Amino acid sequence: VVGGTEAQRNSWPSQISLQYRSGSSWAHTCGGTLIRQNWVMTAAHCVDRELTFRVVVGEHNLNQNDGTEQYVGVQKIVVHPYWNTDDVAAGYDIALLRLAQSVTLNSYVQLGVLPRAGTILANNSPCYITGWGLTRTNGQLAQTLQQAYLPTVDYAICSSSSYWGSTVKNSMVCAGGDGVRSGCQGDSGGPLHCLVNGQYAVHGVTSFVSRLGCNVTRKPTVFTRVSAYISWINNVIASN
Ligand SMILES: *C(=O)[C@@H](C(C)C)[C@H]1[C@H](NS(C)(=O)=O)CCN1C(=O)/C=C/CN1CCCCC1
Repeated sequence: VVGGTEAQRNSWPSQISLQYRSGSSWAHTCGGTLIRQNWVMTAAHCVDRELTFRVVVGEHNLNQNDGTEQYVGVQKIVVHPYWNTDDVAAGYDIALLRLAQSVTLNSYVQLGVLPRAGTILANNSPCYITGWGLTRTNGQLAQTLQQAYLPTVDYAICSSSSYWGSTVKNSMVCAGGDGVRSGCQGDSGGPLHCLVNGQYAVHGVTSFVSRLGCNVTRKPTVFTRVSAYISWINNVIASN
């Protein structure tokens, strides 16, 4: 997250760190949202690789013991069937991960609430992106979880020529684009938390940014629109 602030450790308990095995260690690669004690929602682009993954819940600092973490392996991965790795702009950037064990819930570990199917936010709706992604374009990952306020940019504005044009589809949510704040590499797969009727819900799964950089004016961060996938998510959890 570029231009973020450190999140309080109990503000976003559904946020998880998705990591892969690298040598004798684990490397953070993406964010994700805990949706069931044994299921995590992330981006397809985070797991369409030949790696061994684990999820860390109750994670605040990737490099220090927080004393609240639960480390769990990923048992099964279900990527959206229309996903195409070399065509993120087509959409379908979503995947569900079934965990090897069910995690224990507490103030640092909670299920993320998803919007009702079809829900679209009004332009400039208040949301926060969270994650450990780069803190600057071509920079380095954050050690502590960061958050940045990114109000939404509706489909009509987002798909206009000075914004993203037709690269953005109606199955996506755009947010930010102020040139200072944004998601960045390593934030992909994580949540876009939006406040609606007093409660935060995860309306987006971080998917992509501009080729020019993370925080680019009029190139808001783009997310898979969760509300376009409620039936898909329900179908997967039920058949697995
Ligand atoms: C996730 O971290 C994203 C954004 C949110 C930073 C990032 C990831 N790239 S990487 C180097 O961490 O593997 C996954 C894809 N991604 C992108 O920004 C992809 C952008 C690609 N463009 C191609 C042109 C059409 C729009 C998307």
